[PDB]
Amino acid sequence: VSFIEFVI
Amino acid sequence: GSHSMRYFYTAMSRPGRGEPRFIAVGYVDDTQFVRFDSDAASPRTEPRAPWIEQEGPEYWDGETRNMKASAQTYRENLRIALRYYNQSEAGSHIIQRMYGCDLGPDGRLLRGHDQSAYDGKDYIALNEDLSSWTAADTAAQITQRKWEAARVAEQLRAYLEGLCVEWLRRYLENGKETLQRADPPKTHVTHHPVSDHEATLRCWALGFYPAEITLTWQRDGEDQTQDTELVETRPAGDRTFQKWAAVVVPSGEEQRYTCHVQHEGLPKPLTLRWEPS
Amino acid sequence: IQRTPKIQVYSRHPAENGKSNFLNCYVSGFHPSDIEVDLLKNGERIEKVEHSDLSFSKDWSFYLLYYTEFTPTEKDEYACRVNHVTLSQPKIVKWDRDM
Repeated sequence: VSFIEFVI
Repeated sequence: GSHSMRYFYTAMSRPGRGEPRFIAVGYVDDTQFVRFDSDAASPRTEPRAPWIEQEGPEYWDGETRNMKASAQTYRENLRIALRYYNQSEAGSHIIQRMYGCDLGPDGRLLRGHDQSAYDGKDYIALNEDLSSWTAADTAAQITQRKWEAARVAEQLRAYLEGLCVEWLRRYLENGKETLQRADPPKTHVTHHPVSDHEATLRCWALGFYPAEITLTWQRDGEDQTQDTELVETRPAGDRTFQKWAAVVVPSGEEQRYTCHVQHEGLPKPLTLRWEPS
Repeated sequence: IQRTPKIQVYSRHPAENGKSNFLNCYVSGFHPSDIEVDLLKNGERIEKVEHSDLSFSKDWSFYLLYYTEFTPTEKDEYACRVNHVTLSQPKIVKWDRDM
């Protein structure tokens, strides 16, 4: 399962 | 043995040709199991291995929701990167991300990973402690400060030690007949004269899984590293891989050369020679 | 800033004339990801060609497998034609059944 993304 | 799960994300801007494209793939070891493409007619997380198909609608809906949201976040990240590098809105740029977990032979977390790149160059990486960051440049230091303030590393640590390992172990069980089966290489040596006094010996490995393999040529028992041509390991298209290694040798000296093959599917390393029968 | 593709052209199984097989063109080591790959039979573009989903290696360079079913013969020539921003003209790599 995938995880979330973060804004750079 | 040891196993890994990895997601690979690519986001590419294309000014004048719409919003950036986002592609995600997921692998267990050398087996792809999911994909997502924002340019698809109907973008969805889709299965790419037989053992993931049994996951229920909540799985596919949730992964699709997450990947769609990731695509939107990467569109913002591409805009931010332009500001961080003083770049114009006219060029095409790429952000890539790879993350996931490695398991040791006991099934416990060996280490976690989360790294990003901009235009093919390292940008930021989560350190092995799963608590601090290594930034490649002064732009990535801005991101590092932002992610320290938002406790991003702690969120990643919780995923990498928790869901990442738990789901990897589930995939390994559901896919055990393939993911937990090593296929050894089928090996042979071919001989191709180059001239009247030299010939190429080419050691072949075919049909093996996983992709990690070592092929080496020895002359009189000494490795010929600087004289061996070694092709990149390449996919056959049936899950297995292929590789070869070649040396040019003096005619009449062929029997002084041995090829050595190491692979997880072999009980013991193999030694082969050219067999002129 | 950019990396040019490595190209290998090969079959899924050892070639035997008259026996159906798969012709593969594996492009790797390139950046950025946009790339044009054609498989050729006697110089003509093969229409039914599939490719893998875009992924990349630990050094961030991309790789793709293009493939099509084919039945090799003694006389038919096969090749892969690759274009990429790093190339001033397309690169053609001929299939050699011993490579």
